[PDB]
Amino acid sequence: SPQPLEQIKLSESQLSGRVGMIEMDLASGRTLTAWRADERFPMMSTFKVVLCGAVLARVDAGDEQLERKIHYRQQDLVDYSPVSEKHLADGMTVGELCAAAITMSDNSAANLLLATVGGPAGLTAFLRQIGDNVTRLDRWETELNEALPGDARDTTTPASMAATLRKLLTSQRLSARSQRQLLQWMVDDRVAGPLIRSVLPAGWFIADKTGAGERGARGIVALLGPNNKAERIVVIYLRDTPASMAERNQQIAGIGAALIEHWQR
Ligand SMILES: OC[C@H]1O[C@H](O[C@H]2[C@H](O)[C@@H](O)[C@H](OCCCCCCC3CCCCC3)O[C@@H]2CO)[C@H](O)[C@@H](O)[C@@H]1O
Repeated sequence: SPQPLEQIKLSESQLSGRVGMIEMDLASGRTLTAWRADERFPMMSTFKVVLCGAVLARVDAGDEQLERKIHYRQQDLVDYSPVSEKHLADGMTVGELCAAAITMSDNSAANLLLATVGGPAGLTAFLRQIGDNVTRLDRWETELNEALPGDARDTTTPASMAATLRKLLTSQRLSARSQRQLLQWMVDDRVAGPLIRSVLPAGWFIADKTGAGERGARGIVALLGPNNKAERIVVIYLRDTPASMAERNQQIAGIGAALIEHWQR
């Protein structure tokens, strides 16, 4: 594979779309690679990580409990609820909803949680509270994935997302237990985690949340690193490309490959 920056460019050329990327040291926030880092990209399902960060903040504040059981109705369910559709009779705890939203990308679980934090406006306010003045959530699942051209709704920038993730996971804004919890949810992703591990060389750590949207929108926020350590935050977003899912997956994997082969920068 070629150098990270050149692979990224090659992906735009082959996809005919915009790629947004950031590679950042998790512990210090040192930025190694930045491409269209300040350009807007739809967050898609990657927003669920920030959503649960806000939930944990409420738990830390004593205004929420991961144990609190939420009961909902079939009428509250939206497209794709693999976990939540199974507990119409017994409900799910707030903690279970975050696990389902992050590890299975359950959409109803995400909406249920979104309500508890004040809807899209409330999560956006939370973002502003932690110093992210760029990221914004405006809609609920699954409308937030529309990815209309030039539409600023439900977007983030690679730079903003990486900084926010690092804040949630390491800045001690969240309690130690909460930071560890958010990390474990990403470690437990069942949607892309196993697949990624199946292609990662031995010794490489992976934690993540992926997303997909209209007009080729695709994305991943992840922790990656050799020697089995979450050394770096890697955020990659794609938009406005007519390419198949398979090819968009391949291009992202290719950027990952360039990182792996040229890790020491
Ligand atoms: O010298 C480095 C390595 O080169 C290969 O590893 C290959 C691997 O066989 C392939 O499957 C992967 O593509 C997959 C890359 C990861 C896909 C997900 C990437 C994500 C994860 C984090 C966010 C960014 C994107 O590339 C690497 C690097 O060439 C060898 O197989 C391995 O023995 C050797 O250690």
